[PDB]
Amino acid sequence: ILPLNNIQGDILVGMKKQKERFVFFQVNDATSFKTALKTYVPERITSAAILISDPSQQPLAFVNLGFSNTGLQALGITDDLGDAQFPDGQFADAANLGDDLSQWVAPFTGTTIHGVFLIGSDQDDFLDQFTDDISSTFGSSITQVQALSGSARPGDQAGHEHFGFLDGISQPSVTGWETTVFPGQAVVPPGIILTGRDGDTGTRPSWALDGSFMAFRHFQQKVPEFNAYTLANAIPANSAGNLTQQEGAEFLGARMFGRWKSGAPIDLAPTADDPALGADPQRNNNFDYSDTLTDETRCPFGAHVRKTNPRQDLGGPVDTFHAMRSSIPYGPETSDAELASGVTAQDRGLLFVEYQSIIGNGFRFQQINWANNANFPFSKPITPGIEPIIGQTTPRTVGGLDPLNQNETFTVPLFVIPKGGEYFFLPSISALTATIAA
Ligand code: HEM
Ligand SMILES: *[C@@H]1O[C@H](CO)[C@@H](O)[C@H](O)[C@H]1NC(C)=O
Ligand SMILES: COc1cccc(OC)c1O
Ligand SMILES: COc1cccc(OC)c1O
Repeated sequence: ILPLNNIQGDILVGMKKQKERFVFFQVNDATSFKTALKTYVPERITSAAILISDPSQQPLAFVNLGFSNTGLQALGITDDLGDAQFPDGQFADAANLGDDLSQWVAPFTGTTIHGVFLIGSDQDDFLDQFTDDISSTFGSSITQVQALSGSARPGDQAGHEHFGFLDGISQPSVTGWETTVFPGQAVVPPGIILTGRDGDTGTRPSWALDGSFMAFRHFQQKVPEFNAYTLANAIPANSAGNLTQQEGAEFLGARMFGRWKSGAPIDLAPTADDPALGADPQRNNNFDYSDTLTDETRCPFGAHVRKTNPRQDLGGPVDTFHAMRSSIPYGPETSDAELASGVTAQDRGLLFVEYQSIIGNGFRFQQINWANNANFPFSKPITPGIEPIIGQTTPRTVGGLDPLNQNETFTVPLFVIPKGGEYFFLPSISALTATIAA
């Protein structure tokens, strides 16, 4: 049984708050930081247990805390955590991910960042109150080098990311606790997500039990450009009949993602949106590509969700490459004038968060081995190509987007720009005080 009171809640349950702030910091004084941390943790650090408690018993803000390798070093915590990528940091790994390094910005361009406080709350003012509480408690023991703040989109776009698609539908379920499991949801041993638990194969210090590694990515999105691209390349028809340009553009977007904007998976709804299905957690994940392993009519081989979770393209259930996501959009809505121009005029995007016990098996495997690999999934009659949303290999050519002309290739401009990121370790709540602050 997992000790839910000891696991940082964003890892297992997800904050699911309307607003979130990532406060990136450096440690200035290890001794002063450690005593501040011992004060802070029992008061503010939110467990999985709290996140599944009655909302009345919940605090106004949830706080979680992760450390980079240099943060652990600054604190004299020098035990090897057993991950191949964590020690060097993400900037050193960015070229491997396919990133254009010229688009990276401070303070991510190095290993200056020692950690991140994640604050989830209902309003920006509450984020400010909890940020000020960090300032008051830690004082000059830290320097806040950057804060990145996000917000759920308004109205019926709540839960949707900036291109318009419902995000946060498909997550693995870990064994070791009692929770609801939906049809089609992968059930994995807890060590796929939690370091030191069954299923983890990395060599972990005992104090690393029930922690997890976060891959953080700051993505800027080019929404008018995406919209204009789908209009310019609108699919003329599908199996059900001819499409108006607007229908064909919406369909092309769905083909790129593998889901309609509503969340309806195209493997179940291959020709038209089914918003009732999109909003149905009991059915919106109940598919595995077994009905489309050797053709692309129902779903392209290279659609976002199929690349990042290949399901039956792997030949059966595989524990190893599942990961939890707790991303949040940021920035203003895209104006009518922006969409008309087809050109981005404001900074908006995704503060992307993915948790796994082995960075190389979760985020990094999904990115490099799968999304960036034109020849993945394997053994297909048409080359899948590069995942159109986040695949980084050039040329960004993907096949099969038009179900009636599957050999047609699309060369897709990059609409998602990495601006920085880092690899963090989130310890257990007890480890925060018993180890990190010792
Ligand atoms: C701005 C960039 C991105 C956007 C807009 C985006 C959007 C989405 C959307 C709309 C979904 C479908 C709903 C869901 O299952 O949650 C999804 C699923 C998913 N995405 Fe992304 N994503 C982005 C980047 C990434 C990256 C960089 C990765 C990992 C390398 C990733 C991994 C996944 C995974 C694992 C799923 C669930 C797949 C499944 O289990 O079927 N995404 N994403
Ligand atoms: C469908 O679209 C084609 C052009 O792509 C057109 O020739 C045809 O008349 C349309 N309608 C039907 C019912 O086939
Ligand atoms: C329906 O869900 C699945 C089926 C088969 C394999 C999966 O992950 C590799 C998976 O997530
Ligand atoms: C019928 O399915 C196929 C036919 C020809 C080649 C294939 O992959 C190499 C394939 O999967």
